[PDB]
Amino acid sequence: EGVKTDFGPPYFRDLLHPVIAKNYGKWKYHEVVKPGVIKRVAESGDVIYVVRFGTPRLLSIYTVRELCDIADKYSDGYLRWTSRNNVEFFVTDESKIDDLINEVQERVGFPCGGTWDAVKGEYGLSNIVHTQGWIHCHTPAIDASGIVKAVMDELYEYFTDHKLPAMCRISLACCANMCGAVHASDIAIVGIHRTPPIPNDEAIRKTCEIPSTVAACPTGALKPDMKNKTIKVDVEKCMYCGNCYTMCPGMPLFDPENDGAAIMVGGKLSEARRMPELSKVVVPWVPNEPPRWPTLVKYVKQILEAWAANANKHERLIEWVDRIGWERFFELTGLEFTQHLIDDYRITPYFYSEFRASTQFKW
Amino acid sequence: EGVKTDFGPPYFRDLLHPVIAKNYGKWKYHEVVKPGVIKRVAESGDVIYVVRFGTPRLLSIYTVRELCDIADKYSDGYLRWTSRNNVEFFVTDESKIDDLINEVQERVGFPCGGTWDAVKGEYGLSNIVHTQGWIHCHTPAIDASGIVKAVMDELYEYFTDHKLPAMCRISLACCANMCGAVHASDIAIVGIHRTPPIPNDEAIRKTCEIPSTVAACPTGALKPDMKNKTIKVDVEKCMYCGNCYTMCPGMPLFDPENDGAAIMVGGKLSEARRMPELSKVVVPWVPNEPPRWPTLVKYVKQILEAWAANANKHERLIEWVDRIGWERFFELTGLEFTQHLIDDYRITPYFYSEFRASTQFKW
Amino acid sequence: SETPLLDELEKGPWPSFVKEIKKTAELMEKAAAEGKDVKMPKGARGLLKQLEISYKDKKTHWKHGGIVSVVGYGGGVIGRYSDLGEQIPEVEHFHTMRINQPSGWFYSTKALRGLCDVWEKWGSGLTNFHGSTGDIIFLGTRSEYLQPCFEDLGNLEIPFDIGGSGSDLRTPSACMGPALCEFACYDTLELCYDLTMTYQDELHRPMWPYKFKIKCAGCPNDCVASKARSDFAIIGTWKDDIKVDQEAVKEYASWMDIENEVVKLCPTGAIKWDGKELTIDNRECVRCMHCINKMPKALKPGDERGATILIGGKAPFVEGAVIGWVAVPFVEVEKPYDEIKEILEAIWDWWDEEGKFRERIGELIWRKGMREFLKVIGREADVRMVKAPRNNPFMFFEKDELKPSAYTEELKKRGMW
Amino acid sequence: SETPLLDELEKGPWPSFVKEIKKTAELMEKAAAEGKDVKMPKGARGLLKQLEISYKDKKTHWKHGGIVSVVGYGGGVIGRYSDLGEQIPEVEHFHTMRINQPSGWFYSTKALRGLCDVWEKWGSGLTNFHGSTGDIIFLGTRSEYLQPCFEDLGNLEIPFDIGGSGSDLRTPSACMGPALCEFACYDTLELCYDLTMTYQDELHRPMWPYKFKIKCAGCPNDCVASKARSDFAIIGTWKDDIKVDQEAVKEYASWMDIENEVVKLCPTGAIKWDGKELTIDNRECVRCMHCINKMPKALKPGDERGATILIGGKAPFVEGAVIGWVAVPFVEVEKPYDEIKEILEAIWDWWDEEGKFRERIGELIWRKGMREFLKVIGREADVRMVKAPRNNPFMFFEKDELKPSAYTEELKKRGMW
Ligand code: SRM
Ligand code: SRM
Ligand code: SRM
Ligand code: SRM
Ligand code: SF4
Ligand code: SF4
Ligand code: SF4
Ligand code: SF4
Ligand code: SF4
Ligand code: SF4
Ligand code: SF4
Ligand code: SF4
Ligand SMILES: O=N[O-]
Repeated sequence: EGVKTDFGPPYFRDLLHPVIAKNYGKWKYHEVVKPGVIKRVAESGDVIYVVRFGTPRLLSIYTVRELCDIADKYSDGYLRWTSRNNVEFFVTDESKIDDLINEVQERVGFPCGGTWDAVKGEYGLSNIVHTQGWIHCHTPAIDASGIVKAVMDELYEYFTDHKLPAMCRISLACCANMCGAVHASDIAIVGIHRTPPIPNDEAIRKTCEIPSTVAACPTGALKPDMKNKTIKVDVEKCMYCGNCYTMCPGMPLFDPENDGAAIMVGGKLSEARRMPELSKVVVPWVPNEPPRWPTLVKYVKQILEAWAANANKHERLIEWVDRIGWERFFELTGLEFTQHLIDDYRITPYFYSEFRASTQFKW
Repeated sequence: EGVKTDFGPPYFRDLLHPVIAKNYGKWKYHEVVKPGVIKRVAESGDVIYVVRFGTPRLLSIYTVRELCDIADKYSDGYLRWTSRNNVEFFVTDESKIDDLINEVQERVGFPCGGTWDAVKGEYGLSNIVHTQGWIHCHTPAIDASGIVKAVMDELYEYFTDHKLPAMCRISLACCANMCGAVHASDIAIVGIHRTPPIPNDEAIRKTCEIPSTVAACPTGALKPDMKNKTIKVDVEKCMYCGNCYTMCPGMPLFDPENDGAAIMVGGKLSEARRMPELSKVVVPWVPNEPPRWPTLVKYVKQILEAWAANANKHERLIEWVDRIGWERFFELTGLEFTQHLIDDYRITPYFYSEFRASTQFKW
Repeated sequence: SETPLLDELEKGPWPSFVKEIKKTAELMEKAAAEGKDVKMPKGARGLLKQLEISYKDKKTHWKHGGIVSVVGYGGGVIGRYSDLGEQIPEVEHFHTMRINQPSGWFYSTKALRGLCDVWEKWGSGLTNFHGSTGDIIFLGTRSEYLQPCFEDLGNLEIPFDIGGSGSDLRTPSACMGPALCEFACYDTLELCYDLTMTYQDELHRPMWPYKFKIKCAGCPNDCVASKARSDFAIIGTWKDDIKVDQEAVKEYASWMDIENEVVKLCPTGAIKWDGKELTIDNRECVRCMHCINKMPKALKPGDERGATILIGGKAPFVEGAVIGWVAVPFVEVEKPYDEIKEILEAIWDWWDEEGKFRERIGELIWRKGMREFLKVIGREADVRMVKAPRNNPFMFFEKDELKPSAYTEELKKRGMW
Repeated sequence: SETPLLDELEKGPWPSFVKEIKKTAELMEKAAAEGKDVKMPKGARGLLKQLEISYKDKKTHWKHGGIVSVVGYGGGVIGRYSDLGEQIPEVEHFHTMRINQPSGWFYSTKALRGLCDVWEKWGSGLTNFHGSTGDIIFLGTRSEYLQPCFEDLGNLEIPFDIGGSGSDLRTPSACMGPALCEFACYDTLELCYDLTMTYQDELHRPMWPYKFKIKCAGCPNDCVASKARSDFAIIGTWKDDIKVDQEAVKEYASWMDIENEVVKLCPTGAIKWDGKELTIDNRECVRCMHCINKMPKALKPGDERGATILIGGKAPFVEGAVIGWVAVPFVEVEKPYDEIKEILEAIWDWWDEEGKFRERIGELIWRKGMREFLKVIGREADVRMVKAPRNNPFMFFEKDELKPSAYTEELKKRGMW
């Protein structure tokens, strides 16, 4: 026989609740009933309630088994995750919705919420997309799971209710690889280094292919040292991206006292009302202070609170700034502008600013 | 004894018409009378009438002498030129306004006009800022004063009256050096090449300074010859900028048949209503056709006539596009979008797009 | 406590990942003590212990990874070794396996339980639902268990294959699309499944200069973040008029401030409401979704549907962060998706041929120019591709666009043509 | 017909340059035969015939220029040789002398006549009024006439000195400002003359890596295109409230559509009119001039005046076309302008010491970054310098901003600090 390979993921259509399978592509409209609860009405007349819960993303298999029992009891043995790692159950009997929410809350400690309603114009904060950090990654400047936990404990009320005037996405990347959506988020936490690499000549020789390590440096900071068959760093040109360490174990630059997070704001992915946008740095650096990261959490909430207090309905962070300007933004958020925030990343081509980075155009 | 040096231009202040001198930096308001005549009222109650004429820029000293004969007759032996190379007269007694207007036509044949009123919102096309072309410059792709005389014949009308809904600057440069306002005009005519230089190995060794020729190339198409002591040109990397030819006489790229103009559009210098903007290529190439350059003149008129026909009062060319988009611009002006118009000029830094190229900001 | 820093993060209202780790350790040790067949009962607790040392030192305790895979694949498992392997031998090896998810993360309890049963036997018991690219993450097992784990996965009643890693096609992912969403402009789940199965070899066996990610969004709201998080973003759109139910708008009009919340917020002024009738100048609409989002009982995407393809989206390294830009204004999305497959295969052949080591497609297009890219995919330059035409006159011309001349004859005579 | 192509450009409503050229040689050759001290009577006709041939050939007939100036000065004379320099012997040399213009191009007739007699004696009679940089262009002369001509300009009752060329301080220019204009936020003309005098050495004797230009605009309308055509654009501005005459507005609003033409066109919604009163919110004013442009009988620039400095304006070679960006948000403009001069000299010391060959200042700042530029001019970073904060986290940090650590001690131990 030989082992089976190249068979792919099980076909989703066979994993769909029968009411979803039946009404596939034949929905009339959705209606956000309450935070965490969305009613979907098919053209057939079928009505399905999709109930959403926040999760820590890292799950115990025993938790998954618990969610399985719950799904068997309330949603006919079917569920899904969302693209922000919330978990959803499908309920046909509206009189059972609350029994479900209470049973999840009680059995696995997951809160109902993470929804928003553009119709009324009232929005929850959903989950934070984040990476592995110290749990599994070899190149992190910050932890991912500890910071998300700390930030969500503080902004918890925003997840369970629809308290914000517009959509706000928060994301975290534990280094400048930015593994997720930090580069296009309303608020983004990004791990950075502040110290250059110290070439370890013996490790570079044994394990590093020099030309491709050299070419990974965005600034030209690295050059080969032919005589000693190694690499030299020009510290004047190094901005601590860590990319040379991804390539080469003989190029570490970690420093637990100077590694930290930058805070970026004003990314947007959707097209609604205004074109997508890359997030922008507004706090250069905050230290790692496990387990609660209070300086970092304090700035994230400061930024979110100032935005929520002055935003009009639908006006996401970048839109708010389109209205008021960066001058008033730094004033209202209590943030200091410094030279760090003046862009100096030279390699990027200006012509990219003239490409249409969006699906908005006229036919 | 030795020649007097380092004495500079004569003091503007003694070269000022008495009425202008006394009332210096103490004006109440201006008020365009009619096209080509601007009324200026001092705070002291005094009234001076500023009257503007087109000049060819190039001027016989005899025309300069004859402009001085008119000047003693109508403006007390006092006159200025404007930043666009028009000539202005300083009339006191306002009956005399018309006689001068007549005499100038009678002598040098210079039309009254080149004005606009923001208040009314009726604007005239003013003179065309241009360069030297075949009259004196040794790296032109097109001729300046000819094309300039050709455009201004077909458009002449717009100069003498106020037939436009917003301000419109036309500018010309005869190579990529781009002298004048050409990178920031509502309509621009920029001489280009389309042909790579064939190096003249004999002239390079004798005249050119190799390393700085190679270093002058914006795309790196140039590489020195080790042998040989010359420069080779990678045809695949050359975009015919003509810069190498500036630094080195042995690098001609002239091809009488494949030299021409690009027409660019949508530039802006002033801050009013919307931020400053660089010009954008909208027609890649039109031939040189001494003596009238009919095809250049056609597209210019046709780009202008279609903006005029559509633009709201004060809506300049770039502001019009803010409104309709580029899809609609190309349709309405009857133009073709080709790959030539997608930017691929690699070296310019994306970060310039994030700098504030404008005085528009809040305190 | 053995973990006084992580114990802090069992406090507070948000569900705690530390409780997830502790529950796994407790129950895996309890299953192994009940004689169940569990190979790594101490895996979870050793992760716990190393995390606590990481919180105290404020640094990673993982080292640079050696290479590891399943028999027959060169991607899908990320080797990981602890620099604390002698102090904590139970995490000397702690590789992740990425498991390809069903399109839109739809499961049945039977499917998930099969995964839990296999992972309990072979691994730490820890998972991510889900990895950012979409995959189920099996977090932490040993080199010897990778193959036998994969064999169990493939033998389940509802079997699961490994996902992508390395310089391959990564696991494609999709928004829920037509399964739940009345805005879907094409079958996102079906297109994702079909691309996944069509390109199994490209996924399982990395061969390319670097990675390539595809993401499927049913409409411009882009709920999978395709334009930022995939090189090839397939974004549902339409070509005809938005569908309007006038009675339903009036229903909204009775309570919603349509003027301030819809009319004034349209990027292009395309939509008007005069108290009795709503109008959409569809020639002026850029299909941003805002009005539909606002009035889903009243407004729908038009009938002539397909997608816009945005190319090049990537994180910063090396040449900077990319939100993908218009490559293909409109393509049809119908099974078996030949036009989309044609575009893909053309790009991947070109890119495999010209790409440098670790160059993403975005960077290659920056390097080669849009003219070469458009020739590769056999499409013509369109104004929708740019936000503005070039701000300089340094244009390349094709030799065949030039008028024949003495100078062009001179270039030919020299072999510069 | 001597010129069957240039001839057909003496036709039409717009005043012909060909008729300007034809007129000159006609009157210079008539002069010479009248015993008048003319040294290049065949000036314009040499030029006329060469121009007719270029129209035929559709190519220039000028070749590269051999270095030729005046004694003591390095710049101000652009050389030029005709490649038909024996067929048309009188265009063997046709050198231009750039002549410094009075600030704001103001003249009395005396001044211009004296200019005319010199050029008719030593030149072709052909001029340019004016050059883009600002100078008067004397057009076409020979090597051994430059020096006598400049002796004569320099012995005129109303004298003119040479302008700048090559790698130096170019001739500064300034809009009419306080001479005729009611928006002028400072005395543009005085500033320009003063600057031109102060730095005569820097203008006449090129020592710099490339050229440096200065233009002075009296208000944000920027009537000298300063931001686009000088490296250092001094643009007039104000800090307090726009002065508003309330009765004056009422007058305007009897006939003028103030709502569409002013209110709805202000870029930040800062200006309000209710039929009764005009209100401006100055915290929200960006000082674009539009509202003042529209109603100069009502609206004035406020009292607290000076200027904004925009750095780096330039044509595209080598790194792209620049409209200057905010370098100094506000600077006072009063004689002898020592605040401006401190800036100018700090930039030049730095630019001379750091710049490459043919590197414009704008390009050095792009190379060295804004932190070094700001340190040089002793100014702090300010949000107003940027349109947006950086779109990536790749920031440099000063070594002194770092927390002391075992790692920093390691860097010091090695000599990497
Ligand atoms: C379930 C989920 C799709 C999936 O396949 O899993 C989803 C589902 C919906 N999205 Fe989404 N979106 C989902 C992630 C996204 C993301 C992707 C992301 O955040 O990484 C965004 C793009 C983010 C961005 O713009 O930066 C996203 C941007 C939107 C937009 C735009 C909001 C805006 O004002 O800009 C709409 C419109 C709306 O608000 O009604 C939207 C609207 C919707 C609607 C209302 C569509 C519909 O007609 O049913 C769905 C219900 C959302 C709600 O709670 O009201 N969906 N949606 C996603 C779950 C996330 C979660 O658990 O929190
Ligand atoms: C005559 C001249 C000044 C000088 O010689 O030093 C001048 C003079 C005035 N300009 Fe100008 N501008 C002059 C060059 C410019 C040019 C600069 C250039 O093209 O080189 C433009 C910038 C072009 C651009 O922005 O691309 C210029 C941008 C303006 C603005 C902007 C208009 C807008 O709506 O965007 C104002 C507004 C207005 O009053 O219309 C203006 C208005 C004015 C005012 C009305 C100021 C005043 O309070 O008196 C002056 C009367 C001119 C008029 O026709 O209304 N002037 N001003 C200029 C020479 C041009 C000519 O003779 O035709
Ligand atoms: C597991 C996952 C993070 C997470 O927990 O969510 C992840 C983790 C890693 N990513 Fe990633 N990336 C993950 C999605 C992403 C995304 C977003 C996406 O795919 O939706 C991006 C941005 C889009 C893109 O790919 O550019 C992303 C951008 C990167 C980068 C930057 C590539 C670039 O062009 O700049 C690195 C660099 C590299 O490839 O060397 C990288 C490489 C890595 C490595 C392989 C580097 C490493 O070994 O240290 C990661 C493994 C850590 C570990 O041991 O688990 N990962 N990574 C995400 C994938 C799991 C899955 O199968 O679903
Ligand atoms: C004289 C003038 C022609 C005209 O009538 O417009 C001129 C013509 C020449 N320019 Fe210029 N530039 C003239 C103003 C400009 C301007 C506009 C301005 O000064 O306001 C620009 C754009 C602003 C700028 O400087 O970037 C301009 C950008 C250039 C370029 C490109 C500069 C760059 O860094 O990209 C070259 C530079 C070079 O090769 O030396 C140049 C150099 C030259 C040379 C010396 C080219 C050469 O190799 O001979 C020109 C000599 C032609 C001649 O014999 O008269 N000229 N040049 C212009 C000034 C008249 C005057 O002296 O008052
Ligand atoms: S963001 Fe960095 S640290 Fe986090 S998983 Fe990705 S690569 Fe590892
Ligand atoms: S850390 Fe980044 S900048 Fe510094 S040397 Fe390595 S790759 Fe280059
Ligand atoms: S643009 Fe070129 S050709 Fe025209 S004057 Fe300037 S340098 Fe000479
Ligand atoms: S013409 Fe321009 S691109 Fe071509 S070689 Fe010369 S400088 Fe380089
Ligand atoms: S992208 Fe469009 S189709 Fe997909 S879930 Fe979001 S709204 Fe629905
Ligand atoms: S979809 Fe967007 S652009 Fe189109 S009408 Fe609705 S709001 Fe306007
Ligand atoms: S810039 Fe201002 S002050 Fe100077 S002329 Fe133009 S409008 Fe008048
Ligand atoms: S000056 Fe400009 S921004 Fe300020 S209020 Fe007037 S129009 Fe508005
Ligand atoms: O696995 N990160 O693309």
